[PDB]
Amino acid sequence: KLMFKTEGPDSD
Amino acid sequence: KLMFKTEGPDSD
Amino acid sequence: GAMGSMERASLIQKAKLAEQAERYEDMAAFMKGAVEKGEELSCEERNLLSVAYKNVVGGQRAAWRVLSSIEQKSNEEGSEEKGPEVREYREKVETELQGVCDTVLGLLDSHLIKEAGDAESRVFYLKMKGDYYRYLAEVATGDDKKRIIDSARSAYQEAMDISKKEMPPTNPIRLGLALNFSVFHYEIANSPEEAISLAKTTFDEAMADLHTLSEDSYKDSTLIMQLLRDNLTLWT
Amino acid sequence: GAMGSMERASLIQKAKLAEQAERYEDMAAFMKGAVEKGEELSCEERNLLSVAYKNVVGGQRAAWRVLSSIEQKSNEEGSEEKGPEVREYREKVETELQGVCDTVLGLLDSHLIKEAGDAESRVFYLKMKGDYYRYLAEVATGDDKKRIIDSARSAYQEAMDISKKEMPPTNPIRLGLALNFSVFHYEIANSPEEAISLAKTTFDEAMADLHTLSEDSYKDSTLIMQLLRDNLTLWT
Ligand SMILES: N=C(N)c1cc(-c2ccccc2)c(Nc2cccc(N)c2)s1
Ligand SMILES: N=C(N)c1cc(-c2ccccc2)c(Nc2cccc(N)c2)s1
Ligand SMILES: [Cl-]
Ligand SMILES: [Cl-]
Ligand SMILES: [Mg+2]
Ligand SMILES: [Mg+2]
Ligand SMILES: [Mg+2]
Ligand SMILES: [Mg+2]
Repeated sequence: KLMFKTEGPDSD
Repeated sequence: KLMFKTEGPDSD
Repeated sequence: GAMGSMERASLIQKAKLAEQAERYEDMAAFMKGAVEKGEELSCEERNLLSVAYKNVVGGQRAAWRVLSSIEQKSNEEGSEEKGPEVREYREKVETELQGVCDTVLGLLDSHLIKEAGDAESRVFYLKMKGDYYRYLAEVATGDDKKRIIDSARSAYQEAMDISKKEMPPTNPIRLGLALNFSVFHYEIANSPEEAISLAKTTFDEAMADLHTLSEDSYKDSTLIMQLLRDNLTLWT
Repeated sequence: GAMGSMERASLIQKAKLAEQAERYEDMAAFMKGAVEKGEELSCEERNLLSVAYKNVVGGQRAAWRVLSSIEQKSNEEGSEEKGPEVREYREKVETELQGVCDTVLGLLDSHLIKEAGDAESRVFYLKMKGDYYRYLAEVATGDDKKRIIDSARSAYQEAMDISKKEMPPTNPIRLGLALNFSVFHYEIANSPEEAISLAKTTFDEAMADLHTLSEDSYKDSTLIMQLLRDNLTLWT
């Protein structure tokens, strides 16, 4: 999946 | 610590 | 409470150690323990709570997506019947993810949100509430999907309302909330236009307030502004 | 056995899924379950077992070293007394690491090693036995440290003896064993000369056997040879 930017650790 | 090369996944 | 016998200050100290060791499950358990002491959290303590669970749920979300993708392929036309294992294991991971989300929502409801009166705490926790409902929504397929989505929206909206009244447009919490609510709109609520409008307006209003800030505050705000811009680039 | 009710084949399938999802703790638990079915493991199954636990123990080793380093700093001359937390938490992680090592040694002793008659299985398992004793040795400080070290050496030595009699010098298992035993010598046994001699001789004897191999076998052997070379570069 293209994941969009969300706040904080990009831990996924 | 300088870790030397050991077999398989360098998971540390 | 497995952490019931440890001092609050020791739990916080150990959460910080756990973070340095990249032991996020431990970090989350220590911060859960600290919350359950019943005192309000400081700014730093709120950030430790959020970072810990964000890292835990992040691993589970990434794993879920891998498994979901495999499962979907296994149900294509021409795929060989591999049996129930893919579904079973995606379900196992999904259930653990849902448990983590429920745990966090439980802390927010008992009793972090109701004791939070300052804008910076209350907005932080309501944003978290929206975020963990959003993570539930990502995996929801049942007759509760609509209510989960509406729970995310409701939490995000209350946070937005307070943030607009009580915080300047460059406030990093306010910016981070808008970022996340915009992603909610884009891919959970199937509202890409709303997503784009929110991200644009948020970016533009922060830009016009940057002149008021110190160098350090400027760095903090522009970091999140760049995330808004990154999404807008993908979306337009 | 939490995995006692699941089919062997399903455990193996789920181990493979867990690997794709980077869920190594799950991968290890599934392979533990497969081993406890009591049948011997195939080559692929042995590799899944090893990869899973290697990834689990790797996280714990990296965490232990972070915590150990902090603890050592806290005991320097001029460091402020932070209380027992650093030690307590390093102990917590250490104990979990030791549990994982004991779990693996338990599987090898009950009953993987005693049923392994072929060189490729028996050498694989004895190498693992040496490796997990080595991981115990890395954190050992008590009156058992010498016996742990001797247990690692003994397992490595039996593996080396079989590997030299039964496998060509380019065999990737043989090479990987020599690599690991050389590191054992260098930093567990405080025998850097032995480490260097073993790595050199192993490299040179593999080099002279490469002519016998297919392109694919050549790739497999030269990968591990490069690890020997990497260490020799650091050591000389
Ligand atoms: N990973 C961690 N331990 C933290 C991350 C952040 C952070 C900072 C800026 C923006 C987003 C997150 C913290 N914030 C922090 C620290 C001291 C005091 C105060 N008020 C806030 S702690
Ligand atoms: N991560 C994994 N699932 C595996 C890694 C390796 C591997 C291969 C070469 C060198 C070291 C490890 C496997 N080996 C494998 C596979 C099929 C058949 C046979 N015989 C052996 S499985
Ligand atoms: Cl499962
Ligand atoms: Cl602890
Ligand atoms: Mg489900
Ligand atoms: Mg339009
Ligand atoms: Mg100990
Ligand atoms: Mg010399």
